[PDB]
Amino acid sequence: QFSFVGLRNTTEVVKTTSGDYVVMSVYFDLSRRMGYFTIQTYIPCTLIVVLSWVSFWINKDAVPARTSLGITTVLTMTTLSTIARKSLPKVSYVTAMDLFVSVCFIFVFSALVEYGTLH
Amino acid sequence: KVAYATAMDWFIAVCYAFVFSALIEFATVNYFTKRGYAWDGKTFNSVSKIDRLSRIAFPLLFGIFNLVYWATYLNRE
Ligand SMILES: CCCCCCCC/C=C/CCCCCCCC(=O)O[C@@H](COC(=O)CCCCCCCCCCCCCCC)COP(=O)([O-])OCC[N+](C)(C)C
Ligand SMILES: CCCCCCCC(=O)OC[C@H](COP(=O)(O)O[C@@H]1[C@H](O)[C@H](O)[C@@H](OP(=O)(O)O)[C@H](OP(=O)(O)O)[C@H]1O)OC(=O)CCCCCCC
Ligand SMILES: *[C@@H]1O[C@H](CO)[C@@H](O[C@@H]2O[C@H](CO)[C@@H](O[C@@H]3O[C@H](CO)[C@@H](O)[C@H](O)[C@@H]3O)[C@H](O)[C@H]2NC(C)=O)[C@H](O)[C@H]1NC(C)=O
Ligand SMILES: CCCCCCCCCCCC
Ligand SMILES: CCCCCCCCCCCC
Ligand SMILES: CCCCCCCC
Ligand SMILES: CCCCCCCC
Ligand SMILES: CCCCCCCC
Ligand SMILES: CCCCCCCC
Ligand SMILES: CCCCCCCC
Ligand SMILES: CCCCCCCC
Repeated sequence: QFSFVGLRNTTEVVKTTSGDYVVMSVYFDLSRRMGYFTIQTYIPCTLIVVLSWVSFWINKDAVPARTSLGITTVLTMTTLSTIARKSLPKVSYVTAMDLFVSVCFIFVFSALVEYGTLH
Repeated sequence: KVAYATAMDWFIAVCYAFVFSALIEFATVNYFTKRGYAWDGKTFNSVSKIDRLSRIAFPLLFGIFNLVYWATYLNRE
């Protein structure tokens, strides 16, 4: 996942109930790489957003075709969001991947609502 | 997890390009689909030159890709 950037050492006297203890700590600095996450999460979400986009070029008269494309897009977007969040731990705050999937939700849902108001 | 794309990823990506291009091709045909009603046994929509050409272009190009991919990877030292 990460790349080892470097190491750094510290030596500090921590105070606790049993006494004062000298603690020596090694910080390894790790920087994440997103290539697997791009081919894993970001690329599929961009491709499904393009799938939402292609609905506009489909003729408006094709009600089942438009509706089917929109529903398949938004529902598989929900599934992709679920698996992407499964990759993460159980933490209560929105992350950058969560922001991207939320924006993708907005796009696909907006395309479906665009055909809803167009019809 | 790995910071690189395996050969499986390349084959999957090319197949993804093929299916996405099939969708794009249908959208291209749909742009020129002037009439909604189909042929009845008054004009009727002739089969698109896009479709007629794609029926050969897609499988043939996909087979050429299969040849290139399998020849490249199977014989590697
Ligand atoms: C999983 C497999 C599924 C099995 C399915 C079972 C089927 C088995 C195969 C069935 C044979 C397919 C032809 C049957 C149709 C005959 C009529 C026709 O429509 O032909 C059309 C030509 O378009 C084609 O025929 C292209 C068909 C695929 C060939 C593409 C090359 C790649 C080969 C793949 C290898 C990979 C590449 C390897 C390269 C290294 C012409 O249209 P038309 O309107 O008829 O034209 C007017 C009439 N006329 C022709 C009389 C003038
Ligand atoms: C990505 C952006 C898109 C770029 C793709 C660009 C590809 C592209 O979109 O071109 C389509 C165009 C017309 O193709 P297509 O058959 O679909 O459209 C026909 C065309 O409009 C005729 O002029 C129409 O007759 P008319 O005069 O109105 O009376 C006819 O109507 P009808 O008689 O049936 O009733 C229409 O069906 O050119 C080609 O012939 C195929 C080129 C090779 C395509 C091979 C591509 C693999
Ligand atoms: C890992 O920990 C060690 C020890 O805490 C760090 O080495 C220490 O670094 C300091 C500052 O660079 C050194 O002090 C300086 O020494 C030079 C050379 O004698 C002198 O010219 C300066 O005026 C200053 O006194 C200290 O000597 C050095 N420790 C030893 C035993 O030599 C080290 O930097 C840590 N590694 C990291 C942070 O990556
Ligand atoms: C999940 C792996 C997908 C990698 C990217 C595929 C790109 C091909 C589709 C777009 C071309 C039309
Ligand atoms: C008919 C156009 C198909 C485009 C999808 C395939 C993309 C890769 C090119 C072929 C590699 C040998
Ligand atoms: C790496 C995911 C974003 C790719 C850019 C797509 C812009 C349409
Ligand atoms: C995806 C770009 C092709 C559509 C632009 C031409 C239609 C007016
Ligand atoms: C309440 C879901 C969206 C409804 C939009 C329909 C078109 C105005
Ligand atoms: C993804 C859209 C492909 C182009 C459709 C319109 C034809 C120029
Ligand atoms: C369409 C069938 C392809 C067979 C390739 C031969 C090697 C398995
Ligand atoms: C139809 C072409 C399939 C290729 C089979 C693998 C060749 C080594």
